[PDB]
Amino acid sequence: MKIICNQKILANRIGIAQKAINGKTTIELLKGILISTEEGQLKLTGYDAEIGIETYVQAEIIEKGDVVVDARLFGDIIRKLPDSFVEIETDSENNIYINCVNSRFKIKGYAAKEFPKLPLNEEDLYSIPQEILKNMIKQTVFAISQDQTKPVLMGELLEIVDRNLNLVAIDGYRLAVKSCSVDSLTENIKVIIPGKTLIDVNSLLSGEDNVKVGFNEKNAIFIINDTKIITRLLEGDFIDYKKLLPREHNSRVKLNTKELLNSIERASLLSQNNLIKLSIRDKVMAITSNTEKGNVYEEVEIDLDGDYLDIAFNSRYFIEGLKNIDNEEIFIEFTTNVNPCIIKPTDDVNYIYLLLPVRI
Amino acid sequence: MKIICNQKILANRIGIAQKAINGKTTIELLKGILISTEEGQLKLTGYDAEIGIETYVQAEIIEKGDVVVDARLFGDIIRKLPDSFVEIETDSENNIYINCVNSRFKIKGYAAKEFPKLPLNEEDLYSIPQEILKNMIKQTVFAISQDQTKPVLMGELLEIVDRNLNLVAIDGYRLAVKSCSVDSLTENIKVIIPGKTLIDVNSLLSGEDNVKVGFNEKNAIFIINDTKIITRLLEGDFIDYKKLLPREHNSRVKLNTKELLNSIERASLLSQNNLIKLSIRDKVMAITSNTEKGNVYEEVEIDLDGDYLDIAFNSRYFIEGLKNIDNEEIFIEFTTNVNPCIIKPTDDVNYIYLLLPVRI
Repeated sequence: MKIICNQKILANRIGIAQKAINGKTTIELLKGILISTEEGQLKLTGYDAEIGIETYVQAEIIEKGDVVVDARLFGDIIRKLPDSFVEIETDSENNIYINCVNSRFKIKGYAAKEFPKLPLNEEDLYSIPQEILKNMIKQTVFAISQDQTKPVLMGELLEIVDRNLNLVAIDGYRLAVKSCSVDSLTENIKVIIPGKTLIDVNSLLSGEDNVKVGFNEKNAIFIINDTKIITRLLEGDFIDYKKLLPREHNSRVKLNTKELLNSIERASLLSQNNLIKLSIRDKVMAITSNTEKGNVYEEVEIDLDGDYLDIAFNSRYFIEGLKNIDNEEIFIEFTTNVNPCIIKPTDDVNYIYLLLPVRI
Repeated sequence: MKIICNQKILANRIGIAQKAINGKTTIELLKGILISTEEGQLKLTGYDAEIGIETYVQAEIIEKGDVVVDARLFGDIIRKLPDSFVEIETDSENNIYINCVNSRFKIKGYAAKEFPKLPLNEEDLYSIPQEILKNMIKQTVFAISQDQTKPVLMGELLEIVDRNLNLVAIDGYRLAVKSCSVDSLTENIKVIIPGKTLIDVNSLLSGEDNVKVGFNEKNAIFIINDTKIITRLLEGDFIDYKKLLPREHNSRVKLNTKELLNSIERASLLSQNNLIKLSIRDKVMAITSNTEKGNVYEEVEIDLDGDYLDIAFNSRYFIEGLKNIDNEEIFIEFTTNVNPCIIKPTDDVNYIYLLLPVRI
């Protein structure tokens, strides 16, 4: 193998392939990135049982071939080289020579022979705006279970129903749902993707252009410019989340998102399970906590329709919600002090954050 | 106690007092900051056996008094309050009430009675430019011992001899010395200050104005605007470091500081005890490493006077040195492959970084 590429591009694409490398893998080779020549183009593959990534690096191909390199060492070298041309060559022992301005490295390489093939379509690929998918993941993924006895709830439900795309995260205490109507999504689909993997996907989305998405029985595939991400789907049944959305509310407040966040943050300084209390009255909502460490009384201006209410919540769950809402104002809907609240941005019909109270 | 001050100022000064709080202290009270009223001014004290800090917060004093508050809780509250007026009050149980816009906290306080008094002078105080002391600490402190069997070498030697101030760090492998002639320093002094503490001091120096410095048998004192830092001195004899400076050199190179740093950094990617080799020839210095992980050959342009040389060094010690030299170019002086090198910036007669080679 013998190729020449730009340093900045190679470093950038190594970072992308690295996302699929599992440092705790049991298969030695899978700590490596597969480099392989194609046509005016190098391909980099990172592979794990849960996630495969292929990415392209424009290159002059002097001599075709492939080799596997330790993904961490490869990245550490390329990252420190100056912004110039990088020459990469292999010998018949699979040594890798990397040359760039006044640097010459020779490191160990490994035969490509046993490197997994990546599982597909392009006709069965659908176009979604990056910004949308980005925001969908961002506004939900923090809400997945961390309970490893519930692997399914460590996934998010991605569902297309009648040209609506929905991404759903639930953990037994809160539920986050973000929707968009996308026209290209003419087929109904329901799958569960590990949230960990959706975080990786989100990191590769820029916010311009589209990501092309496809699904089979075993995998979801995301195409972002020249990058292909393949994510193993979770098998099983998702919680029937639609049944948890209240049909009615007895109270509805409107308030400034950041104002509430700041107040909960302050109130939570004392309660650090993390309890805070909301006292909904006309014109003001009080946020309080009382520990033996002290008490906090915070006030936030509200507009109220409906009943006065006192209700307790986990501050972390509340904070994690409000942190991820850039909207200036939110509505929050309530019924009784044992039922969830529902947060809805005033200027976004497409997002729900539902949260169970603490019965105390 | 009852006072009103600005939030941003109080937060800033809490950060300063916090530097003296030892979270692993065995004395419960010393996790607290002493708040105490003076005159148009609150004082905040943080205290540890090794270091005491007093700092001033402009304030309206409605009612005089003092109280001790948990330093971490106090900081966490003040930091999250809006940029407005903060009212702080105590009751006879030493509860602390903190009020600010729409926030009301009540937290535990503690009686000032048993809070240590801080050990002094002002006539015996000397003026040094902040920038100078800052650079002195920055360019040496990284070189102290980390060997806790050698507490003295975990200190730096501060010495005034004939209006020259010197700060010296040594660990048995390298020696860093930074000097300045300061005229106000009319008296000869030799003391050892823990480097950990000098790091704290450096963090409080801005780079404008002077820091006023004073010494007795037990303490050094630093006055930075309205902040007083008292640092317990280390007892014992410092290494006689002047005897380690070679009287002669057989080789002298001139080179670009960052160029060398980048090359050592690259070379060290393979050797990660951390060995690299320097091959001094005319016009070029080669930097190499060879492990079973691979080899690196780096080239750096030099001007050489004197002998050709091959010599091995610990890359970390070399890197730590070069990282802390902003000067565009350095000289490095050498004798044999078993003797130290000496790094001297081309445009700074006042700094030495000396480093022993590895005998291999």
